[PDB]
Amino acid sequence: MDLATLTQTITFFALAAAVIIAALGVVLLDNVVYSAFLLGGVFLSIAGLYILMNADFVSAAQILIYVGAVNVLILFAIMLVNKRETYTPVPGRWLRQGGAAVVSLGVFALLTKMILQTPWQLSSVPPTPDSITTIGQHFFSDFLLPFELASVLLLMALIGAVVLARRE
Amino acid sequence: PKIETRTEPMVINMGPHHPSMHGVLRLMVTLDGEDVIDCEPVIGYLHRGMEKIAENRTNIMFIPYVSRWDYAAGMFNE
Amino acid sequence: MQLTYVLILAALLFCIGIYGLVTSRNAVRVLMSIELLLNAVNLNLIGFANYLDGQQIKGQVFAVFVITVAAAEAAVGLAIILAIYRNRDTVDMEKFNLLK
Amino acid sequence: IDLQGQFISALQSLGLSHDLAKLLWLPLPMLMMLIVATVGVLVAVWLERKISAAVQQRIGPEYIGPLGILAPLADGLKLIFKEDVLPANSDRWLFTLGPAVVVIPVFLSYIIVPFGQNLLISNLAMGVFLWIALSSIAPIGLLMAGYASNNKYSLLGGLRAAAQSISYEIPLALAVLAVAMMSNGLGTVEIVEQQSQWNVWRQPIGFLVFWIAALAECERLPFDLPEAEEELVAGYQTEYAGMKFALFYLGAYVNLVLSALLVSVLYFGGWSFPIPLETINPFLQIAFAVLGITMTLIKAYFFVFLAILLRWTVPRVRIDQLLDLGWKFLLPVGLVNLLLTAGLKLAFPVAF
Amino acid sequence: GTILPETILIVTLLVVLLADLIQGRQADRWTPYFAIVGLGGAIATMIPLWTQPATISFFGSFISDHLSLFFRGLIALSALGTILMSIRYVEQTGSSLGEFMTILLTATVGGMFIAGAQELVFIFVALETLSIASYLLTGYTKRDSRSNEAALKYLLIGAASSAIFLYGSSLLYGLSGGHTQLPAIAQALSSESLGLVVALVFVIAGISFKISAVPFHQWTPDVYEGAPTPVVAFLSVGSKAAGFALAIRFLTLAFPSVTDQWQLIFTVLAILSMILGNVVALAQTSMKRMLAYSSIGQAGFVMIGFVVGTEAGYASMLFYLLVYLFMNLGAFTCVILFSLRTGTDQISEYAGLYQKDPLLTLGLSLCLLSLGGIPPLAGFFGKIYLFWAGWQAGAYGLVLLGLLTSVISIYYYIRVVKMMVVKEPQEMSEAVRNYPELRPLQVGLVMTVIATSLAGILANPLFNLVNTAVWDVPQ
Amino acid sequence: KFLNQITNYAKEAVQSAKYIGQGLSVTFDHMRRRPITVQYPYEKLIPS
Amino acid sequence: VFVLSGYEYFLGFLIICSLVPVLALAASALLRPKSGRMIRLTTYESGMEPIGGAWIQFNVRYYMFALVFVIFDVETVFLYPWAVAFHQLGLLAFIEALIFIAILVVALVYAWRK
Repeated sequence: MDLATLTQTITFFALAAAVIIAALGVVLLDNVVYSAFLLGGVFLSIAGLYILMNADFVSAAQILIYVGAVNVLILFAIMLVNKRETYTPVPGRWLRQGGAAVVSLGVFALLTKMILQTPWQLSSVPPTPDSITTIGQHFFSDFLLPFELASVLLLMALIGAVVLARRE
Repeated sequence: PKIETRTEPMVINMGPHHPSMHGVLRLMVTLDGEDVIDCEPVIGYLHRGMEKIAENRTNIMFIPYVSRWDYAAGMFNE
Repeated sequence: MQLTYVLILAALLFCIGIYGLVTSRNAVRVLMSIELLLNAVNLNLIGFANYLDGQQIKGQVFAVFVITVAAAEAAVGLAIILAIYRNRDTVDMEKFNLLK
Repeated sequence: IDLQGQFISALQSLGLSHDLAKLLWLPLPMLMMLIVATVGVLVAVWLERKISAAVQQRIGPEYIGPLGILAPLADGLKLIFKEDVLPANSDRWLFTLGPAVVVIPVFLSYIIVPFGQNLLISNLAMGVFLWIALSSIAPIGLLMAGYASNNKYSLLGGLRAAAQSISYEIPLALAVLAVAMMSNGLGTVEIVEQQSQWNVWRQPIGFLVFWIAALAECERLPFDLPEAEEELVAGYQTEYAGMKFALFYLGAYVNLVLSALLVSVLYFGGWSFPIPLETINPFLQIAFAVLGITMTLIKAYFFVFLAILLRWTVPRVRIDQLLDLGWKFLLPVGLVNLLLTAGLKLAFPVAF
Repeated sequence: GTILPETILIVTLLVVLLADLIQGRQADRWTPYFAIVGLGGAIATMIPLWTQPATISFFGSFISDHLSLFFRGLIALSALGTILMSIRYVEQTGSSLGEFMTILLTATVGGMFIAGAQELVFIFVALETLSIASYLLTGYTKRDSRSNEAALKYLLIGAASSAIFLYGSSLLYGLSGGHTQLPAIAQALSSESLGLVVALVFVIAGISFKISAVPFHQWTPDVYEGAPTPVVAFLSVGSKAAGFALAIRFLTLAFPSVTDQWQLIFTVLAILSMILGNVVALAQTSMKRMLAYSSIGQAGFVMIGFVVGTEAGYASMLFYLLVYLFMNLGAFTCVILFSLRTGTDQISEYAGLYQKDPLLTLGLSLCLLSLGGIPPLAGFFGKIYLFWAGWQAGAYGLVLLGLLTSVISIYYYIRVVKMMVVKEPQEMSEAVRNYPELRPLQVGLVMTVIATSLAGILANPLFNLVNTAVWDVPQ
Repeated sequence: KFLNQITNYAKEAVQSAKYIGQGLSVTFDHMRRRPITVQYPYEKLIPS
Repeated sequence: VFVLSGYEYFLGFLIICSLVPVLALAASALLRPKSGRMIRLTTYESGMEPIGGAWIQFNVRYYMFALVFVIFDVETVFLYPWAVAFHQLGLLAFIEALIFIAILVVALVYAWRK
């Protein structure tokens, strides 16, 4: 019933279809390089979904870290370990899949049964655009311990990966 | 499309078609992780047969051949 | 565009990530699914932030910490996978069965 | 003169659904920026081609047109007209998609360069941070071009393209954090409206940081290792023949133009004949618009000139001499600059 | 604001940096000492803010009541003992020392944070510090294939379990409007629902990975075999204590103190854990694998401990966990001191040790016996106080079942003593024929054995401690 | 031990910048010297 | 609800910029020779044919830099709102952020000494 809310809807469903299709491509395709590039596609589509939900900083950060850094790291680690993917099948190759599928499917239905049953609190107020100054205030008012402590998390992760992949 | 990495020294070809001036020269080079163990230089791409041409050619007939050994300076050999 | 289908989409990524987490043959192909799960939770958080708690966004910060820790943990995971590739010289995850 | 207003009102006078009118003004600047981008590519190519001849007592193209004006026209039309070849074991999807991935975000980052106040597309509150984000997508396209080719010669030089591009984004980020201190945010209009009478005088160090990190985006002969013609022929490009090589070529030059315009808006300003302008009215607005556009292009041209002039002054560096700039000269110095600007804004909050 | 509850943590954090800097400059320094010094200084800083002031909150993101003091001091002592063990054990392998203690102290800081937290973000970040540090320490010796395999599998499993926990935390933020706190979360939703139960169960999945409960247990056996041994010695005690502190401070306080079905779920998990660990360790040959399944069973005893909340079950958990610290660290000191000298092998190679090294025999015998609930020894008092509490509330099947599984576990705890004592010189193994016969390890072993052999009768001073601690949890 | 390292660091930096600006000025000087190009088809060269 | 104002150009421009490659490249197949598929498909190894086997001799020389990049690139995302809010914050948040930066520098020195 409008043009400005219609573009949001069409863009949302397009991005969601892209996300689902590319994640299924990540998971089902036998070749893994295609899966890595489609994973990058998933990350871009999710970063485009966040912008509809009034989160721009985190969207740019997802585009800057996951696809920018982590996905490149995966594209290195994958050719580190490519040897023509010579894998012989197991007899139960279908069995496990089936189990996972039904299990996974149940969870979805279960989660869906929640998502449509519970009375969410829609809180009709226009959100705030300045979603970057506020995060700055929260890093030093409310959520300061995670800031100060993710510092040493990153230190420890560097110290770990540097001494677990070292060639000696 | 891909190349199937493995823990072995890599062999690469710096073939006749250099993007340079230093003749035409092969350097079948084997490396250990951006290193160099050794290389077989397969020269021979410019043998046209001087030392057997110089036996049906007298001095004045052969002297223009002579300036093609060092293409840069054709008087250290004349 | 509504909260409901955002939650459902995130749950579908969660389902798919579990499927890739159980179906995986390789060992680098598991962190990919894990990252999908983390993306799904971030998506839920951002939805809650837009609709439920807007004037003071509080889930976006939590998603920032999520993408932070997920990047670090993926780093460490690939470091471990680089090391197991040194000894066993493969990533066929069904060859890592040292128990009977 | 608020051309948006008159375009919508004159178009709203014969009807056409005022929301639809606001919808139909979108493509005009969105393609005008493509026009000036393509023109900047043509100009950059011709400029390098003639100045690299001036440096050498040479004369570039003069038989193409009058002065080589139609040289990149010939290049582009040819590369359209050339055959494309898909080698034996290379993938079909990734091969013809690598160059698109490395070229697209550089165009998409033209939604922030001002050229004049309210003479841009959609000032984003994020702005430069979105550029720092989108610039990190190029290594994916480069690795795609490397993997999607049976040419080990290519992949061996496409990984080192995702080694420098993944190395000169941190100081590139810190040098612009140092500007985000001063300017109340990240929008370009806010980075530059802070200059009303320049950040270079107060960022004497971050200038070098940003400007070395921008030249080293797989662009110029100070580094440009992934196209190291002498070390290993054209690296990742050597299997790309027709219009795909033109996409790579286009991408390099248009990214250079973007770097020049962005240094202009960050550190000098796309306005401001250096006197405190606006001290001296549609006929005056159309004059100061042209003046600001002109001065923007002056500074962008000077940076394009200096960038191409390092290409013929500065022999390259292997890969270790390169990556000992990042994490050893640009990153510590960027951190020092950030801390310095922070401390000075804490002590002397005036002037920032 | 109010960094006084934070001092201990940042104090330890300081030395983390220090133990890297001296390790980056010298490359061979005396870093094993004064890490003990700062941990002691931390445990000393705990007393001024134990009861002399009242409980306070940092910003609402961190509360430092007596319970948090208990768990923080406990994890600090675990790190101290693990250092004293690992000094000359990691040096025996061709690996560094600075990064090791850096990561160990980092895990310690994470677990000392998570015991006093009441906010979702900070819970997650501290949990991930401890988890990632454990993922590293599990694979720190990458010369062996099994170490790296265990680190990979533990990392992947823990990442998945953490993502499930993180989904549940997202829901718990969702439900009750905003609220990322914990006292305000179980404040705007106070009724049974489907989504609250889903969030509950996912958080149970996240916690059970930490406290080694079954069916969330499959990492413990393989990892405890493969991983470095002193890493395991810190891992069990500290990760469990962090997990149980998280369980209380989440389920009781932030989460809900209404939907008390989690009691039923912990009864199920404890039943299965007792029935599984103590039964399947009975069919083993390695020590570390046996200790893993033992740890599972002991977790089951604790889980019946705090499933009965009446201001004594929680206290019983706390005391039994304090006591299991000493007991398990002593056992690991003994197996370290055996695996160093000549043996480097499994159970059957302990035979005939009473003639060569009687001190180690005394140590490991007393520790293993205390784990099975033998009289005067601390584990016996811990188990009988668990049974007292869990029987007082009205759980009758759990008490009988845990008693019975202790009666089963004494068997595989006594197999080791049959080896070390009963087996005569005509039945030594090849490892003990050539047995020869470091200082910080010996003093730690003595400090541990005297504790587990004397801190059962000297119990009133540290029952008053725990009952003073547990006034705070709702019930 | 440490201050001397930073001074040598800055010295190397300054010397590098100077030796780059030297070639910069050289190339900027070559772009006034007249081209020695021989615009052959219209400016042919006379053989000996 | 959409409060970002400054988009509706990002979308269309993502569309047109995703449409220039596919269209300039589709305006090549309409006018170009076809395929020539026998020997023009071979792989350029400088005139000579490739040797065979064709491996790479993998190395960490390009992985470790991506690792530390992931670290220091996650770090920067914690600094943009700091710089942008430095007006509002003032003191006690500079003291509290130089801790973050100092521990980062310790990580940098660790990676530097190796």
